[PDB]
Amino acid sequence: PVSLRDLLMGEPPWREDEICVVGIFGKTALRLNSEKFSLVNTVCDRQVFPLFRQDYSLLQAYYSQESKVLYLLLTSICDNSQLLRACRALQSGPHAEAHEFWKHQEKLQCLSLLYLFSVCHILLLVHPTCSFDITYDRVFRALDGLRQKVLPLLKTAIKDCPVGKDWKLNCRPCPPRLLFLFQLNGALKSPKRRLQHALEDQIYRIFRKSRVLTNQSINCLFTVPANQAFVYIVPGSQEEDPVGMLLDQLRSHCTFTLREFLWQHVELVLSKKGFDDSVGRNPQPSHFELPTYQKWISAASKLYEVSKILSSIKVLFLDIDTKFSENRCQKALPMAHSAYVHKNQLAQALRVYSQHARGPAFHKYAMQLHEDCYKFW
Amino acid sequence: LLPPERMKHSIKLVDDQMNWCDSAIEYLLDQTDVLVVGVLGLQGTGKSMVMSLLSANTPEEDQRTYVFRAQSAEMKERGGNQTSGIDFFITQERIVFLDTQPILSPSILDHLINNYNLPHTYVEMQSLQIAAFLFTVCHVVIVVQDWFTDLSLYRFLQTAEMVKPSTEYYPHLVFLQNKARREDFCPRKLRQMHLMIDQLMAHSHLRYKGTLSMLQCNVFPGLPPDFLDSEVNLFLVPFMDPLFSLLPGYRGHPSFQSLVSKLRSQVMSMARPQLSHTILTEKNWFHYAARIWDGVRKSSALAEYSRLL
Ligand SMILES: Nc1ncnc2c1ncn2[C@@H]1O[C@H](COP(=O)(O)OP(=O)(O)OP(=O)(O)O)[C@@H](O)[C@H]1O
Ligand SMILES: [Mg+2]
Repeated sequence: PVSLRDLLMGEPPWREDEICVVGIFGKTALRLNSEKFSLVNTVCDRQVFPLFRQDYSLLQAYYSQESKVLYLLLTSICDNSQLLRACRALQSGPHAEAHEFWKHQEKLQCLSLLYLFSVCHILLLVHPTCSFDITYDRVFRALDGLRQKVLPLLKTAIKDCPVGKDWKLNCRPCPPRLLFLFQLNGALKSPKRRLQHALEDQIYRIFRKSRVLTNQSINCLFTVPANQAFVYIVPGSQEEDPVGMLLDQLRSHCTFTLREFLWQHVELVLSKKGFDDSVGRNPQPSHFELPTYQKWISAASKLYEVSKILSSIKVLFLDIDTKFSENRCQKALPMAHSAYVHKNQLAQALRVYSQHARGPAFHKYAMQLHEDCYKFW
Repeated sequence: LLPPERMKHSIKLVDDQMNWCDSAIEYLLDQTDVLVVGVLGLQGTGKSMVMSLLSANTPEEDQRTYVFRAQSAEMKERGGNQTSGIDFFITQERIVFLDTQPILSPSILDHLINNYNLPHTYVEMQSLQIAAFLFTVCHVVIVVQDWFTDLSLYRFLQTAEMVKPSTEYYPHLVFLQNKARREDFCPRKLRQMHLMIDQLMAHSHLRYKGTLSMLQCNVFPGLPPDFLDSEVNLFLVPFMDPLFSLLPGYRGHPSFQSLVSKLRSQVMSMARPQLSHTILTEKNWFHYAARIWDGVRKSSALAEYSRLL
């Protein structure tokens, strides 16, 4: 288990192994045992990640030889293990640079996430509670527009690759099948099944109306099943809060399943059956490809390096905040200067600028009013 | 010198379809110096359950007697909301409360599918169209959460703090992390919160610090106030639950009865600044709210922000 940047540099004992991949991402609360690492150690049946052991977004991997499957864990600012490093560092070393900081990280994961959709078969996001964050309806809707822009660039970086034909046309192994994991959080504690089947009814309707789960399983960046689980809910457990476990034992000394939920999907990729998720008034054919370790890194490595990605990145929710902030400030510049010893009078108009409008960049736009007044007289 | 009236259950100030209800002046008086308390939060955090325990209920009471109706297992098992708009209530001490419609609620959006850019953008407007109201007609605002650090919420408040109509009135704010666990009470983690909340709201302009210090309320007995660089207004609320053998377990945190009794005090003992520039009574406040509401729907900043999406 090492970073991906340190893995792509080279394999001989397992170069030829029909495998799968799993992308993990999402939000996580502030705790020692993250909901992502414990997800791996629970599936692999071992203690992979030992307990108690400029950029803030990274990704690491792990290869399970006993199951022929690889994992990828996106760790961006959304989590708290990395968000703390930012706030802490930002505490030692304004209203403008900050907007560029938080916005840069908001972009750094967006593209990092894209790289996960183009090289994964399956991928499951997490959320510490039920009631999935509706904000994803925009993230996935905006990210799609970004893929279509860089798609002609990524295929070139994998042109001279042994992946295949379908791969080179769409840059993905197959349209992934997204999943969902939700911690219970002390709620209800069958009841769960009634909840799982409800969220599915929601997510489908929420996304379907957004036109992100179209009929064609090729245009959509992530599919959803029709006759399967598609979601899981982690119930409470004494494993978390380890110190509280001993105290529960000390008092005694003195006096479906997760794997089965993820294996039913992996059994279809390893068996080469593929994901046939297209039931929108007429079925369609979805490509597929089961690569090998040495054959997968060939593309991911060339795809992990990719200025070109910045062309469509800077162009394609911090951006919307700068727009209303620039317009609200610009609109107030004319009503302020046009309505206007001089230090007392010029400062008087400045008092109206505060009540007129402001924004994340209003402190900079005010210079146009001050300079425009200082030049007058 | 008889009394005015007595309220036993909440009423509705705003219809479920954004419409003002004038069925509340029959419970207000003409006196001044009133307190108002608003609430913001996600779907099932426990905001309707908190305003009740602070207004007139107690923990010993049953969930069926809360002035603000809470969630029932009939909906938790299928996903859903229970507030549906904005409520209203007054206590013996003449304190106003205002529960609210969830923020970024899928159940609301799910209901809209079965009934003007997109329903997603419309819902994104309602919240700001609500949050902007509370930030204009309230003294305190209780931001409830089920877990910790949901950036999608901190990056939402500023959007609301730059959408209201109109030195300027910036109300107070409170961060209440409901459903807290033992780990959330260790001081090594307590300081991490205050550090994160301050850096994420350093330029929020809201009053989120210098008040409601849970550190001096006897929660953490041996901690000196110099342990935190900036003690923001944050609070915690937990999850409700011969002699040696009968000892309880190490919960590791104060009882839900204690903490609630402390918040009921600190919130009731908050400041009561002047919203408008006229010493207004309890009745003129109502008329003022109607004036803001009519100025929030048919506004400019909201519509402009709507088109950007
Ligand atoms: N600290 C806590 N301990 C135990 N149960 C809690 C706690 N906080 C909230 N709950 C429970 O969580 C549920 C939340 O229901 P509540 O009425 O608070 O919903 P709400 O916040 O108004 O949500 P919505 O706006 O979607 O209706 C209730 O069953 C309540 O008893
Ligand atoms: Mg409610």
